[PDB]
Amino acid sequence: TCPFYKKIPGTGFTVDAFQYGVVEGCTAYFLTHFHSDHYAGLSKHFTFPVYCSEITGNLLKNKLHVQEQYIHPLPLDTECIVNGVKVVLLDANHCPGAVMILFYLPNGTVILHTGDFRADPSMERSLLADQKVHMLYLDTTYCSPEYTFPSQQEVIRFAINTAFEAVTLNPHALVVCGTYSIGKEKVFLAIADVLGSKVGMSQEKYKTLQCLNIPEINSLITTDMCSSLVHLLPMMQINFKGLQSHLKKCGGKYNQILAFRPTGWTHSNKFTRIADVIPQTKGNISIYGIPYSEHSSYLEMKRFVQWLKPQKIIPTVNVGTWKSRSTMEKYFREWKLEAGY
Ligand code: NI
Repeated sequence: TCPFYKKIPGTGFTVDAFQYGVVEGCTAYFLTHFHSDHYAGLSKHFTFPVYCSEITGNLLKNKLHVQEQYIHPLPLDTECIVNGVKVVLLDANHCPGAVMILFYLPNGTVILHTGDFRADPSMERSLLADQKVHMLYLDTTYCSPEYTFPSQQEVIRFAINTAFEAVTLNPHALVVCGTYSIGKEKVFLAIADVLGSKVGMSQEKYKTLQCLNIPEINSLITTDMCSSLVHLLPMMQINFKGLQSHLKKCGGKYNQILAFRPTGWTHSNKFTRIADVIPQTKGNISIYGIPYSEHSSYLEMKRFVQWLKPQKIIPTVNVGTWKSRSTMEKYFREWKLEAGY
């Protein structure tokens, strides 16, 4: 049964609630983004209206075979009426196609559902600037002050400089990047761009990327692995055994692998600066874990909330333990006392 924090009061709507069967009272199912913990349950046999971004709706039709007549894509930054309720979709700064949803309830209440997001000061000048928000359904993934990480731009600078040095030292080095979902495409695209190469990958992953409306993509990716020196592999294969096996398959074209695992946070964040990050090495294989996050840090989250000044916060992540829930509530009260709302 569907948990309360997936239900929008005063409407017929749910958010990211496809694994519960037919939800009683639901007339429209919203999907914030195409990540499996959120789409779990969708398939070609789904026959209720699904509301989403254009990019999410391309992935629904092509990857999950949802029939077209049930996909209702909405443009971003545009007031739309759904089953008699005004809604707006906003960019969530998460993975491609990911949105936050503003609901303007018939009684005057305004609710923001962040989906998954990485808060940014640019959001303070979207359509959120223009009215009061009463209730915030908040992505609390990293809601504790230990969670610090660098900007995406610093992490990509590290990656490009590391790859360009290695390959200029050794033109027979292969670069490998791990993936298991959409998101984080800048990692492998920025490295292929500095090297003058396309990114090579499986037909299944090429198919996924072709649904993303990324400009000039035909110029940047390929299924011809032999023509590429940046390869994408499943995240599970980014270990010394998996990479040794891959290097065998390349037929003596290469004699070294430099590999990247874009993690979110890891405890090596609490001690070490990005500049100081080092790989794990075995023979001619090196693996870098790089802290490329598509979720808010603690400080980014706190800034957004202190700017928005909601009357009520409903966390959507870390809600399964009493210790987590008590920790989050304590920070919410701090933020409200410091800012004065
Ligand atoms: Ni996500």
